[PDB]
Amino acid sequence: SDKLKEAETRAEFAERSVTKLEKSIDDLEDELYAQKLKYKAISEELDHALNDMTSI
Amino acid sequence: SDKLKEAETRAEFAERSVTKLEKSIDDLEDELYAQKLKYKAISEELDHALNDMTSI
Amino acid sequence: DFDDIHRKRMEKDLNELQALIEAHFENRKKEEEELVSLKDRIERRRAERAEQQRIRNEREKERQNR
Amino acid sequence: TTALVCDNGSGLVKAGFAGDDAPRAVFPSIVGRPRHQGVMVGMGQKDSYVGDEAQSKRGILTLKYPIEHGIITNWDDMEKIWHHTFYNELRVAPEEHPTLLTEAPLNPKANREKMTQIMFETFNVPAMYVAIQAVLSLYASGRTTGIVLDSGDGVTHNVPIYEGYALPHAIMRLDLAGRDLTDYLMKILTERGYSFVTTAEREIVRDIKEKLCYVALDFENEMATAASSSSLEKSYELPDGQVITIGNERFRCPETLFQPSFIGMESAGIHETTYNSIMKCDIDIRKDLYANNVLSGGTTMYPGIADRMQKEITALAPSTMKIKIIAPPERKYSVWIGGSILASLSTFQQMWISKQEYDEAGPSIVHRKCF
Amino acid sequence: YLMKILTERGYSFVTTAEREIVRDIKEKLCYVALDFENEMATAASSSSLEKSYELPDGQVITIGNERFRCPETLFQPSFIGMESAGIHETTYNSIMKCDIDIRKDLYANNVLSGGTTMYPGIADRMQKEITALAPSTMKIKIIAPPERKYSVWIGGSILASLSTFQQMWISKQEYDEAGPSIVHRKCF
Ligand SMILES: Nc1ncnc2c1ncn2[C@@H]1O[C@H](COP(=O)(O)OP(=O)(O)O)[C@@H](O)[C@H]1O
Ligand SMILES: [Mg+2]
Repeated sequence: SDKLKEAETRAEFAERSVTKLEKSIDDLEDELYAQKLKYKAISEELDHALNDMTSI
Repeated sequence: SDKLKEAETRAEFAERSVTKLEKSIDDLEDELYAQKLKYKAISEELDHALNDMTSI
Repeated sequence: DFDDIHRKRMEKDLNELQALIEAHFENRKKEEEELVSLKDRIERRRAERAEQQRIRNEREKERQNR
Repeated sequence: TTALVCDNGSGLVKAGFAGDDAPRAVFPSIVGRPRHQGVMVGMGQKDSYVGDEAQSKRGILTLKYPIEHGIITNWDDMEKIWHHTFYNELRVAPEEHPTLLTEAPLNPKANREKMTQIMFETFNVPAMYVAIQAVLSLYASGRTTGIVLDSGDGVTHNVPIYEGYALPHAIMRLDLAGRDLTDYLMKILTERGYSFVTTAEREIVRDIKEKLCYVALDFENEMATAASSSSLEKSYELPDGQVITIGNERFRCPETLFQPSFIGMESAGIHETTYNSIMKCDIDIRKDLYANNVLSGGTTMYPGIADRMQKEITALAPSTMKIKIIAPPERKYSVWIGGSILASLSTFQQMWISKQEYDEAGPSIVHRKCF
Repeated sequence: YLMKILTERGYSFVTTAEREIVRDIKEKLCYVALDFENEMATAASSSSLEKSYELPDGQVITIGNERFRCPETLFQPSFIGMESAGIHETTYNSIMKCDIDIRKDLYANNVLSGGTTMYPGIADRMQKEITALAPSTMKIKIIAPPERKYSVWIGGSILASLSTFQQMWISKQEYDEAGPSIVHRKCF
């Protein structure tokens, strides 16, 4: 019984850790992807600016 | 016996998974920071350009 | 006619340029340096988390190894 | 009170209160019913998404424009678009605001009469007035003469005006516009392997056309250069990945404007219908029209068109006249800015078609003195 | 298939009652490998994978590389002779049949359900496979709730508890008027 209680508690703690880590990963992923899209957009508008310079 | 075997086994899987998750988290965060720093270097390139544009 | 072209053109010919330059300067100042500093801070915290994870993993592997 | 300067257009509805610089709400004019079945219950699924809402759910809709070439082909959808524009994008009830619609030249009468009948019966406005889309674009430039080429998305028309006196016998209306360029681009993209068929993917091809295409200064030299080097191939990322590379399709899509034989149309390009429109005018106002050629409308926003057109007209015109092409940076909203200016005038305040006048003469009042 | 590959070590289960024992073995021991060839190489050199299990009468058995070979059939249906592609590629094919503008949302909201998706380590193998197949820009996310087994029934309870749904039932008088073929009609 003692071993069972300790094991179950350790398991539950680790499980909740797992869930929270997943949520953190998701949020950081969303922010990083938004930054990535921002970077692609800035580079593309930069190139458009370069081509505008080429025009004039 | 069945219960505690199950619990310890799934807990070990949890520990290995969560450690893999932590490696994933660190790699993602560091890559995010590197990309963000590249972006800020680009922003300061643009800010030097804006200081030139202070010509207007 | 053709006398409002001055009052609708010359205005933004300077005010718009100056205001957009101001906006770019303030946005760059607010954004880039703070983002790089915050990313460095988060990196340091991440390294500390890595050290804590290594210590805990090693001590648990030491005890549990049977 | 303030007047509502609506501008139906064909492709983008632009509206806003009179007296401002830019339209308050600009959104595509598409009404798309859902086409699949739908299994989630209580999701709150409507029967028709209009305006900018149907450009976000376009994956499961069948978008269909209610205005084909200037004329309106589906009156129920157009009524829905107007209702949306008044109530949700401006949030002003029409019972307390005059309206100033715009209409292309040489359009069928029944279209205009039905438009005024709707505005007076359904929305019940106090007074509405219909104006030709080119005179407004001439207002916005601050001129009083000049020949304006208003190449919209539905129809391209070329109205010459001198000293405020329009020349009704010299209006050259051509039905090539942005939509035909979108279809031709969608048709020549198939030469590399990319097939766009669905009415939703027409929007993607339109975005490609807007962001990448440009008008070549000299067509043959560009065709020769794009066939040897690879400095032109610009890539573009679809809404799901799988980037595509556009080669000499870049300047071949908008070249259709100057050679309408590409899409099988017989008529001459926009570079030669302007010269023909000038030559129909009297011999003493041709210099002023040459010097004050005005561009407007969305489709004239291609990078490098104000030079190609000037080169072509200079080739056609006599060598002594000076050819100047006015291309303001606010080209897209030029018609609406002109509409705002016209609605803000005090001299114009008595030209509205008051409701009691409509009650006495019926919808045919629009063709009468109140034009 | 597990009952068929267990015979390679000497354990023969034939009776329809022993299929239940093989099912219990599959539930308690099998797991989906993240990379198949590396696991096949590791299990053939070391012995860190061999997990033992006690039959309903004693005589413990030791499962070697049968652990991750049984559920691998999902991603390579050629093992049991089926022609079709695995569950990692029929999802991508099902996405590609959809319209071009809703593929990003489907990529980001891939949902797993049903009992058989409870193998330890499947939500990572499937994500790796789809990320290999899909374009590099899209984000691939696999929703694997812990209550996977009863997901269908929980959803059924939610649907039956809705007020908007209360008039969609096939009332008995309607069946009496149109016969059993009423189900294909508007009341789906
Ligand atoms: N920046 C741009 N570059 C090239 N083409 C454009 C651009 N913006 C709009 N267009 C084209 O012009 C059309 C919009 O024209 P618009 O002036 O709104 O028509 P309308 O006269 O009906 O308002 C779009 O369909 C698009 O094809
Ligand atoms: Mg227009």
